[PDB]
Amino acid sequence: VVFLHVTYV
Amino acid sequence: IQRTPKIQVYSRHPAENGKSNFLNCYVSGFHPSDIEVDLLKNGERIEKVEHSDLSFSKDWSFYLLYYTEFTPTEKDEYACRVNHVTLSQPKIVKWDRDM
Amino acid sequence: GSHSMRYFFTSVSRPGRGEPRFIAVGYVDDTQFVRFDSDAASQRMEPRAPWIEQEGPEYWDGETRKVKAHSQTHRVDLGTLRGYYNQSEAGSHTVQRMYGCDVGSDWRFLRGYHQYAYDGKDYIALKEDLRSWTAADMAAQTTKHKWEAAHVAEQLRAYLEGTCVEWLRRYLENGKETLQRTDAPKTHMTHHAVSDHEATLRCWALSFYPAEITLTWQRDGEDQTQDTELVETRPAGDGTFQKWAAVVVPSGQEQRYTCHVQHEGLPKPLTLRWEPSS
Ligand code: NA
Repeated sequence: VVFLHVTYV
Repeated sequence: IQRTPKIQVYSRHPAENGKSNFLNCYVSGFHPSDIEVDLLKNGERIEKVEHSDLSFSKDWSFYLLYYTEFTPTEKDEYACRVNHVTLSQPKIVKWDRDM
Repeated sequence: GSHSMRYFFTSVSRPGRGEPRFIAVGYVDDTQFVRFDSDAASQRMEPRAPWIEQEGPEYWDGETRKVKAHSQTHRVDLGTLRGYYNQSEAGSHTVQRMYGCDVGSDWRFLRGYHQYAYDGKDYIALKEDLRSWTAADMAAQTTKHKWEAAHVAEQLRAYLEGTCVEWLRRYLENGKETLQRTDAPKTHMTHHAVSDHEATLRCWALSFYPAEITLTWQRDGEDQTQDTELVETRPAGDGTFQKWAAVVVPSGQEQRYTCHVQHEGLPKPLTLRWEPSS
């Protein structure tokens, strides 16, 4: 399963 | 910034004339991802060519596998033709069953 | 044995019209099991291995939602990075992201990783402690400070050591028939009279899985590197891999040369020699 919390650079 | 593709053209199984097989063109080590890859039969573009989903290595360079079914013969010549922004003209690598 | 789960994401901006081209691929070891392609008609995370097809609709809905959120984050990042590097809105740029976990033979957490690149260069990466960041330049330093403020590394560490590992163990169990099967290399040697007094001996390793392998030539029991050629390991296209190593030798001296093959699927290393009758 992929990660839930990717955040902007 | 811009890395030139490395190309390998080869069969999935050891080639035998008249025996069904798969022709592969493995392109790797390139950046950016936009690339034109054609499989050729006697210098003519093969229509039914499929490719893998874009992925990349540790150094961020991309790789793709282009493939199609083929039957090697004594008379036909096979090759892969690649064009990329790093290349002046399309690069053609002939298939040799010994490699 | 030792195993890994890794996801790879690539977004390429399309300045002429519309959203970036986005491609996501998931792997367990060297097996692709899921994909998302922004150019494909379904707009869903799709299965690429038979053992993942048993996952229910909640699984596919959740993976689709998350992967679409990745795509939107990369779309905004491409704009942000263009600004950080003072680049024009006319060119195409790329963002790449890879993350995943490794487990040992006991299927326990070994290491986690999360790396990001802009235009094929390191931008920011999580360090092996899973607490701190490596910023390659001043633009990435701005990102590092934002990520430190938003507890990003804590959320990643929780996923990499927990969720990532727990789902990897589930996939290894569900796909045991293939994921836990090693395919030892099928080897053979070929001989090619290359010039007048020499011949090329080529040691082939085919149909092997996982991709990791070592092919080495020896001459009279000592490592031979001179006049050798080793191709990069390549996919066969049926989920297995291939590799060959060649050496140019004086004709009549073939029996001095031996090819040695090491792979996870071989309990004892393999030795090949050219027999003069063939
Ligand atoms: Na070109």
